[PDB]
Amino acid sequence: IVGGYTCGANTVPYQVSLNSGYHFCGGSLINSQWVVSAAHCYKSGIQVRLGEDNINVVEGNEQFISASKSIVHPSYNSNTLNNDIMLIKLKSAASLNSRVASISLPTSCASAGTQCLISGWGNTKSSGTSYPDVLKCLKAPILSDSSCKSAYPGQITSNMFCAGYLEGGKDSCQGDSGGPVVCSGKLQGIVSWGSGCAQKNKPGVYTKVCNYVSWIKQTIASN
Ligand SMILES: NC1=NCc2ccccc21
Ligand SMILES: [Ca+2]
Repeated sequence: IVGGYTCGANTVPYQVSLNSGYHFCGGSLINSQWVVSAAHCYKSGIQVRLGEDNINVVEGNEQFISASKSIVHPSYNSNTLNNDIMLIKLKSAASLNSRVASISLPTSCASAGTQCLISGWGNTKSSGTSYPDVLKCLKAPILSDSSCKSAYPGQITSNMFCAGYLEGGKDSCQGDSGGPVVCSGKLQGIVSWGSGCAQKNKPGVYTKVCNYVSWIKQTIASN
């Protein structure tokens, strides 16, 4: 997250870190046994880490649970990033509490202008690299479809939305992929892609979770 703020320990209780020896992506806990992330985060050997604040320190509220299975969306295209969503099942259910909690799926798609909370452990620099270790947060509005398409001609599908600031300075970044965009207490987006980080006229692009609620629910119900 570039241009954000330190969230505060365990203030984003649905935020998970995906670890394969190291943090490589975020995710969102949507029930005691399932995490939503980005399809481009897929790999084998995933451990889901819940209750994290500093991802390099065991502070006392963590739960580390290996994945039993991953399900990439059947229509994910890794070239276009269309349908950049996957589900990860935990081998055992997390113990839910005030610091490890699921985030509701949306009932409706959120509109341009709605404020959202974007969070992650990704790079905090638009030039160069620095990783923050504690969770960073950014409040940002959803942008209109027309301004998203104008920013990224030929690249925005009906399964994507932009959020952030056309002036730049505040955005998600590498290492935030797969993490949450929460608006009005519902998971509306997944951190997906952008051209650089926090650059002018290149806002962040997010998977449009409301298009996937039926797939998520049906997949969980049978897996
Ligand atoms: N918003 C983003 N700009 C670059 C990037 C990489 C990975 C995830 C999100 C972004
Ligand atoms: Ca920790």
